[PDB]
Amino acid sequence: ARMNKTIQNLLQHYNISNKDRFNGKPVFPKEPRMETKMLFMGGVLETYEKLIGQMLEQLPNTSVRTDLNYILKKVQELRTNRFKEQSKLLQGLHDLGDIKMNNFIIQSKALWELQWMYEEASSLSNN
Amino acid sequence: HIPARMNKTIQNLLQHYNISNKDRFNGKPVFPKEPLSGRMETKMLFMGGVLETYEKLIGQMLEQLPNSVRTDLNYILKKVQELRTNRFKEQSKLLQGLHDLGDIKMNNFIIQSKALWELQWMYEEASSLSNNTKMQRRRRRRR
Repeated sequence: ARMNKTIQNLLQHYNISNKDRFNGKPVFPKEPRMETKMLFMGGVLETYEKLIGQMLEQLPNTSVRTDLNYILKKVQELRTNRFKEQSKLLQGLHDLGDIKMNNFIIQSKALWELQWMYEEASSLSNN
Repeated sequence: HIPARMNKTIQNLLQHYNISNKDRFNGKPVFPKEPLSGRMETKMLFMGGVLETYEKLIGQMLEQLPNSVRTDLNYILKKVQELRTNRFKEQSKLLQGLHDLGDIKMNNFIIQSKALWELQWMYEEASSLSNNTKMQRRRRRRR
């Protein structure tokens, strides 16, 4: 309930018009098995950590801050206590997005790893 | 266990894509095998991610070509696309969600307010979900 009261306050500061609200992309995709929903929401809490950290950074000089640190703490607590497995997987998934596509050595290393990787992928299906 | 043609085609490719055994086995593989433990859901998801990564890769390997390497690449691209599509539809869907969350413009003010407009709903949903007495019972197992 401090949560919800702190959020309404922040909304006073992070005020946008309806024209901006509805025009453009919706921020999130739609919530999609239980393990599937947990992981997605682990994605979501992680996003909020990231998001609120930029908000703090964008505050002047560097109560609003007091408010932001509260929701940051709360989001962090939930992720740390109840989303540990999901977070280890999400990191794996982010790590794949960092591989250097243009690098010749990596291309050739990946190429060599393809055989095992395609064996494994194939067998996971006809199980 | 894989097609002969896949194996053979990969070997032919490794001729053009030639590197020292030192640089190849420097203790840093491209793709970890570590996330192929735990549940079937986790393995399928991670594997779906690897197949998506390879499709990107092979793409670039085709761009960085000038002017039978090209057909060997195109063949290897096709077999990966086909496996993804035919066995990893559910996983690709989720992954597109996760990739999308990853891409959000977090330093933009409009985005911050829209995201903030959903925090309560999203926190509540996160919390509610994260004890259904199978998720709570599963989290107890690993302690």
